[PDB]
Amino acid sequence: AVPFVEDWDLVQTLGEGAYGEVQLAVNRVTEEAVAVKIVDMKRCPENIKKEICINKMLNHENVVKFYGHRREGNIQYLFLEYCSGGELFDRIEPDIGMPEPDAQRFFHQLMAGVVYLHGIGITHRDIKPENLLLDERDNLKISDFGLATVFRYNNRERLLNKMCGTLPYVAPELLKRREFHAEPVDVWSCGIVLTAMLAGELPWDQPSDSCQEYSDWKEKKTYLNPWKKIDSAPLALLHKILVENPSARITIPDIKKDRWYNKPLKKGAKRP
Ligand SMILES: OCCNc1ncnc2oc(-c3ccccc3)c(-c3ccccc3)c12
Repeated sequence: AVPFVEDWDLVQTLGEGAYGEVQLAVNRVTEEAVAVKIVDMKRCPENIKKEICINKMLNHENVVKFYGHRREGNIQYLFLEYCSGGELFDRIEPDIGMPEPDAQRFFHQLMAGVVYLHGIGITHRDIKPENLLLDERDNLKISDFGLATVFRYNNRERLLNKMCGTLPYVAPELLKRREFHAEPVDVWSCGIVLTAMLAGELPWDQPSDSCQEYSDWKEKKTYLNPWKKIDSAPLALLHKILVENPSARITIPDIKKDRWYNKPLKKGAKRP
């Protein structure tokens, strides 16, 4: 009945990527703010159709909400939850990181999102601080399901063989093996995000034997740059996450049992 409720004003650009651009859209009547992902199909018709498909399945507090999609000619418009706090990346101070209580709360919320995704049989495949967005209250939301896929369907696990993600966040098995389980890969990337949050630096360019920094970690040289700035409790968790063998790697149910994970560190809202 409301005459102008369907109208949305494109106020400002939020960022320009490879697929296209993301714009801030504000409703004409309600003044509700949403983000619109603009992707040129004529300048990928395959990777975007799967992104919409996965987004349709998801409904969680730590996952960027999907409102709908419009197919105006060639351009695909993806209406998503606006996260005003920006990326977790910009909350990480270079070579220092962030306060340990902040990192723990972000990691808690990250695990909550990943648990949900894995429970519905989907893997993100590109977990990194650039893809972890913050809302008005600093709540973490997992974003960008353009590289995501189904790893469990009708209670049968499908092994992955496609190499994707981001090299510094990638698990060693996807560079080493033809086939690999989906879940430990996401777990590994979550560990690299934790390292970044607590040290303000990435441990290695890639998890390979040719990489000196990765070889030092396997040699347990925790006296070196990233690990020496972390602290024993969270480092002990990192020792369990960043395990080369994905079969010996800690699972999320066991991460929730970890000492540092359950260590009281963070207070609530400021007098509220
Ligand atoms: O879901 C992926 C689309 N991206 C977004 N989705 C949903 N909400 C968002 O808020 C942002 C954003 C918010 C505040 C400042 C800057 C960016 C962005 C944003 C857009 C482009 C590149 C990186 C981040 C964003």
